[PDB]
Amino acid sequence: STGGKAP
Amino acid sequence: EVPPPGEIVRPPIQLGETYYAVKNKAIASWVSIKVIEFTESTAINGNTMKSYKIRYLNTPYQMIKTVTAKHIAYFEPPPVRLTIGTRVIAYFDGTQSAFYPGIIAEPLKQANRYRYLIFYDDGYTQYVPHRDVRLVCQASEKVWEDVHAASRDFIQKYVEKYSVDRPMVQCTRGQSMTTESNGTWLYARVIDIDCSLVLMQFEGDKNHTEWIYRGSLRLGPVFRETQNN
Repeated sequence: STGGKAP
Repeated sequence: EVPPPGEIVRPPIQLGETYYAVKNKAIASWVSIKVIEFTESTAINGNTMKSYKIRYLNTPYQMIKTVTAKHIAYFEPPPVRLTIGTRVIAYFDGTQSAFYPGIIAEPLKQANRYRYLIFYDDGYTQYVPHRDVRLVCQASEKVWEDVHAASRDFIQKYVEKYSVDRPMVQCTRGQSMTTESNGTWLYARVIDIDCSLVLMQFEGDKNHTEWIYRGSLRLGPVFRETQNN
């Protein structure tokens, strides 16, 4: 699971 | 130990030798393979485009695929230290444990306990020792062009417009910031700090924790500092 590196 | 600096060499892929390669999806796990066939195609213009027939090792039945050198990585860690922008596969254990594609975001140094900062293609980030990285067999001059379309624009700004003076959030455990998680801007608290990484815990769930790059625009203060220029 990850929300990325940028919005 | 810490490998010394030097030439980052990419020797040609050899027939019958062991490497890592994309299992199925390019941003997912890379696994053991044997190069069983070499394909070379040349056009009227001049470009000699190389392809490789790979046999996946340790399988229930024969699994063969045709891939480019951009989807293959060396079996052994390099004999020299790697620098920013280098295309690698880095071993993610996560306290499934496997090799995933990424970019070296920080070199080995005292300030980071001689660990590479990895920016994985899937958007995950971690500190990994030199022994847990493998160099990708070929790369584009513009390395973000090889990165999954998801993290491409971030890697491009980070690498192409690289600055050691880029906004980095200064924090202490117990501070709260607005933090972006899968499209939503949520309340998050600083739980731990590891050099360029900050462990954020989102207000919703205490089991929802994530290591975020302190220069990431997913942290409201960083996004705020970037808008003001």
